[PDB]
Amino acid sequence: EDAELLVTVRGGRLRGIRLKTPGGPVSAFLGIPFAEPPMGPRRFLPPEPKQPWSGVVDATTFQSVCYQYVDTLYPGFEGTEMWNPNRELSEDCLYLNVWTPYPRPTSPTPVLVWIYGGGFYSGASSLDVYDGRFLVQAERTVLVSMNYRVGAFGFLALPGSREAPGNVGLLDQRLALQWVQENVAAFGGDPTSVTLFGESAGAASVGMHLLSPPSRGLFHRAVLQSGAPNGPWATVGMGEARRRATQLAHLVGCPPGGTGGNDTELVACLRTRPAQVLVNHEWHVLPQESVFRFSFVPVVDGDFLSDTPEALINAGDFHGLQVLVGVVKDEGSYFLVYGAPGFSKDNESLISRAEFLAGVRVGVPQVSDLAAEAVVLHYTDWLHPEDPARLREALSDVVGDHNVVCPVAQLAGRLAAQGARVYAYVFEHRASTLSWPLWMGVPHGYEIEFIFGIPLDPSRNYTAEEKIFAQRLMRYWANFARTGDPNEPRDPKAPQWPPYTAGAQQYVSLDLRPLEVRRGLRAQACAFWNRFLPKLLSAT
Amino acid sequence: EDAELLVTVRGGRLRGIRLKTPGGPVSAFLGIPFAEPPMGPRRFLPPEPKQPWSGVVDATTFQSVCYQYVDTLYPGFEGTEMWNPNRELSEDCLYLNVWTPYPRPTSPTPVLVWIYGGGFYSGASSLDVYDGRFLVQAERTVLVSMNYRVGAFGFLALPGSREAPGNVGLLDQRLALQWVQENVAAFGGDPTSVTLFGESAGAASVGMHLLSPPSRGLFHRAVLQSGAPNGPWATVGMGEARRRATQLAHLVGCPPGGTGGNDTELVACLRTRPAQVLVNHEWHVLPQESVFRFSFVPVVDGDFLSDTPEALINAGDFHGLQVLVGVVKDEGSYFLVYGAPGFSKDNESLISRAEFLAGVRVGVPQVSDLAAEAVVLHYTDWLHPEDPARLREALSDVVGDHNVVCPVAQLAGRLAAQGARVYAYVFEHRASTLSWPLWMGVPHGYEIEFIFGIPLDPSRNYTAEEKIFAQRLMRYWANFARTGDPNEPRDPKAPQWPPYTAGAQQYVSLDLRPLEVRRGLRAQACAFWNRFLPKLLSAT
Ligand SMILES: *[C@](C)(O)CCC[N+](C)(C)C
Ligand SMILES: *[C@](C)(O)CCC[N+](C)(C)C
Repeated sequence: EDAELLVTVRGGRLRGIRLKTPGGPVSAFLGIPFAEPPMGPRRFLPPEPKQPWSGVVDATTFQSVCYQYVDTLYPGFEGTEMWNPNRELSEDCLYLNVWTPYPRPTSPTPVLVWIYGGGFYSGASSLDVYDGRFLVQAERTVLVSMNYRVGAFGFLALPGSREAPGNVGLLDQRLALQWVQENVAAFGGDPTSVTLFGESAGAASVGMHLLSPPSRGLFHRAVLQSGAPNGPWATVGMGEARRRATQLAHLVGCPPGGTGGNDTELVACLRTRPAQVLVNHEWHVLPQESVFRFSFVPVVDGDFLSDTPEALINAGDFHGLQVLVGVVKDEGSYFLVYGAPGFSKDNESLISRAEFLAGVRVGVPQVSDLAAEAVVLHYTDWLHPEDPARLREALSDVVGDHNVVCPVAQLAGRLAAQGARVYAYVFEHRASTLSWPLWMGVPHGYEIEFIFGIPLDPSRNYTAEEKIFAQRLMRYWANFARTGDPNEPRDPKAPQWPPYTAGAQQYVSLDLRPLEVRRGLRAQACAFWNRFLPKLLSAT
Repeated sequence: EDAELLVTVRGGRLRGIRLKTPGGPVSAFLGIPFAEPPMGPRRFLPPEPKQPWSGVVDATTFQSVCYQYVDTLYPGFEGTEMWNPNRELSEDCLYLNVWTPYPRPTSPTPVLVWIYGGGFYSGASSLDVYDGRFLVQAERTVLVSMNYRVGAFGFLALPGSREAPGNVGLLDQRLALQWVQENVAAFGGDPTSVTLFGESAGAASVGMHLLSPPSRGLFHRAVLQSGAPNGPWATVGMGEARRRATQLAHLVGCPPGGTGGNDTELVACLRTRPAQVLVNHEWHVLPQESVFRFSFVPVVDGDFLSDTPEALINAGDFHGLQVLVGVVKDEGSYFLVYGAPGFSKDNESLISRAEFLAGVRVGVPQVSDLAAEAVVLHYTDWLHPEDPARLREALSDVVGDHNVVCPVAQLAGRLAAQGARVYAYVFEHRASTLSWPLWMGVPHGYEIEFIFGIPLDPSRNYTAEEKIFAQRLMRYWANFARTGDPNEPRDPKAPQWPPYTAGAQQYVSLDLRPLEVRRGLRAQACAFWNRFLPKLLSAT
C-alpha cells in the first residue's frame, strides 16, 4: 500500500512515490541525497558523505541538475532538447534515485545502476529517456541512478594539487556506489549482485571503475554502451589538464592582474566566480576545432587511475567478470553537425571531396598530415572517390570508428582474452519516432530509449513491433544482471547470443528481426586505428 | 607455291619455310639477321645494321639464343623449362622472324611485333609458346618477333661511358623495328599499321618504346601484357647500375690487381672474359634477397629515357594512340617459390604467420620497417590473421600488386586521361594442361599460349572449349591490330568491350565464359601502392 512508499536508510527516513505503467505500479524514490552539497569551499573537492537528517526527506521528485552547458545548436528541436537539463541547475546536485517493484521484493534482487553519458560535460539522471519505471516493472529488478558533477565542477584538474585534484565527478559516482552497498537492501536489492551500465561518457565511467581498485569491489558486472575508457576523448594528460584549467581561470579573470598564480591562489579565485560564469567559457579552452572532444574529462594523474586506461586494460586480470559491450550502427553521424564542414541536420549533407578532407582534420584532431593521409586512404572508395553520399558515410565512419567502435572493440578483445566473459552487440534499429534526419541512420545514444522500455509509454507513438522489441532488450539486460548471461536460462527456442572472444569476435545484431550472429566489429578498420596508426605517429 | 618461300629484302635474298596448321599453311622466315653480331669489341655496344650479303640466306630455322642464365630450380619440370633456351647460346644472336599468311597478302596487312619477356635476363623468340603460325593463319596478319640481348650483354651500364652506355638491348629491339619499317612490305605487311605486343619485361619494353621519341615513330599501337615500364623492377638508377656493373667485374677478376679501374679499362677486361663466365655471376650482384628483382635492366640515363618512366608517363601526350593492357588473375604466385620462405611448388605452401611477415620483406625489398608494417596491415585479414591459406594468397597479392597490377593500373589510367584510347582485361582461365600447382591459380605468363593459339596444335591435349577460347582471343588481338578496337567492327552478337577510363575504370574478364565488364583494377590495393606508400617513404 502506501506503507511501501516509506523507507528508512542509514541517513534517515524517506517518502517515495508510486509510478504508473501499463503493466502495474512501481515504487520510486527520487532525489535521495548521498553527499554533502559540493558548494563554496567544497567546489572542485571530492564529495563528502551526506550527514544524517532529521524527519522525512521527500523523495517524490527529481532534484537539481548539476551545472552544465545547455545545447543551443537547434533551439526547440527534440533531438537535442531531450538531452538538455529538465530541472533547475545548481551545484547542490548530488542526489540519486531508486526504482523498486511493487510489491517490494521479499528476496534480495539484483541491482542495475545507471550512469548517464554526455561527454563528461552534461547529463542528468532526471531525463525522460532514463525513466526506470518500465525496466523495473517488466523485469522486477532494482534500478539506481545518480547525478555526478560534470564539466569544470567535476573534472577541472590542477594535477598534484589538493584544492583541485581532478576526477571528483568519478568520485561522486563511487560514493553513490558505496551508498548502494549500504542501503539498497532496504529497497529489496541485493548488494552482492550490482550491475553497472552506462552510455557514452557513462560507459567510459563504467570502464574506469573496472580499472580502479577502490571501485572494483562495489559492483560485479559491467555494461558499456557506445563508450570505453580508452577512447581518445575520455581522458587527458596532466599537462593538458593543467593548461585547460589555467586558461579557464584566465578567461574569468583569475588571477587578478598583479597576483601570482600558484595552484591555491588559482582555485581560490575560481571558487569566487558564479557557476554560470565558468560554464560560459567551457568550450573556449579546447586546443583545436574538433568534434567529439570535451574540455574537462577524467585525468590520468596516478590516483583514481594508476596508469592510462590502455595500460591498465592490457595488464589487467579480469577473471570472474562478465561484461556486455556494444555500439550503434552509426556512431559518428550525430557529431558531424557540430563542426564538420558542409554538414547540416536540415539537408542531406552531400559533402564535397574538399569538405571531406577538411572534415577528417576536424574528426581526427591534432595528428600529422601524414596520419590524416592514412585516414583518407583507408576511408576513401577509390572507385567513387568523390561521390558525396559515400563521402558523407565515410566521415561518419571515421569519427565513429576512431571514437567509439575501435576503442570498444579493443577493450572487448583484451577483456575476453584476459579472463572476462564478454558479450557484444550492434544496435541496428532506427526508432520510428526519431527526429534526426534519415541520413544519420541509427545515431549515437538512440538505443537508450529501447533499453529503458520507453516505447511502453502510452503517451508515445511507437509501433507495436517496437514495444515487443523493447521487452526483448529489457529481458537481455536483466538476464545479464541476474546471471551474467543475456540468454534466457531455460529457453532454447530463441537464437542464442554467443560470447565475444578475441579469436572468433562474435557479436549479434539487435533489431526487429531475431538475433543474428556476426564476426568482427569492423576488424579491418579497427586494425588501422589500434595497430598501424600508433606506429605511424611514433615514427612521426 | 615454293615461289612464296623466296623473298628479297634490302640486305639480300632469303629462303623461308612452309609451316603446317590444321587450318592451312603459313610461310615463315626464321633467323633473318638484322644486326652485325655484337661480338668481341662490340660487346656492350649499340647494335649496327646488318651489312648486305651475297647469295640466299637460309631462313628455315630459328637462330641462336642470346647468352643468358638457364633456370635450374626444378630440373625436368615443364613449367620452368618451357622458358629456357631451346637453341644453343651465342652472342651472335641478333636475328628476327617473320610469319606471313599463305597465299601471301596482295594488300598491305597489319603487322604484329612480339617482344618476349624474361625479366630482361632471359628469353628467346624461338620458344615453342611463341610460335606464330596459328595466329597468322587464323587472322591473316603479319607477325614479327626478334631476339634482343639480355642480362649483362644487353643492360650492363656504366652510365656516361661510351664503352658500356646501357640499354643496348632496347636498341636491339629498336633496330628490329626499323628493319620492319624498311622490309615488312616485301612480306605483304603494312609498315603504317605496326602493333607492338609483349609480356612481362616485353610489356615493359613496349612501354619504354612509347616513352622514347626515336622509337615512337616506328609503331602505332601497343599491347602491354602483365608488365609496365614504371614497375619497381623494370628500371634502375644510374648509381645502382654502376655498382652492379662494378661488382660483376670484381667477381670475374676485373680489373686485374693491381691496376686502375676507370670505365674504359673496366669494360676492356670485361670484353676479354668468356660469355658464360659473366652469366655465372649475374645473380650475385643483387643487393638483397628478393623475388621479382633482376640484375641488369634498363637504366634511366637521360638518353633512351630522358627521365624516369613515371615522369614521362605523367607529362606525356598520348592522343592518337590505342593501347591494350591487362594482367592475369594471380600475378605473384609464380615468383613466391623463388625465395619466399615456406613456399614449394610440390606442396600446398600453407605458410605460417612468421613466414608471411618474413616473405613481405622479400616480396617488397628495400623499404623501411614501417613501410612493411603498412603492407602487412593492408594485406592481413584481421578476422583470420593466422590462416595459412589466406596468408598464402595474401603474399601472392603483395608481390602481384606491387610488381604488376598496380604499375599497370597506374599506366592505364594516365594514358586514358591524357589522350590514349585504352582497353583493359584480366585473364582468368587456368589452362587444363598447366603443370604448376593448383594453388598458383593463373600464374604470370600463362595467357601467352592462348594468345598465340597454341591449343590449336593437334599434338597437345587442350580441351575443345580452350581451342574456341584461343580463337576468340586471337581475334581480339588481331582486331586491335587492324582497327585499334578489340571489339568486332560489325558484330553485335557478343558483349562489347568498353574502353578503360580514369573514372569508370572498366575492364573485361577473359575466360571460357562470355565477356563480363567489371570496374577497378584492384583500386583499393593500388591506392596503397600508388598513392599512400610513396608519401610514407618520403617521411622516413
Ligand atoms: C558521450 C560522449 O557521452 C556522448 C553523449 C551524448 N548524448 C547526447 C548521447 C548524451
Ligand atoms: C617478366 C618479368 O619478364 C617475367 C617473365 C617470366 N616468364 C617466365 C613468364 C617469361
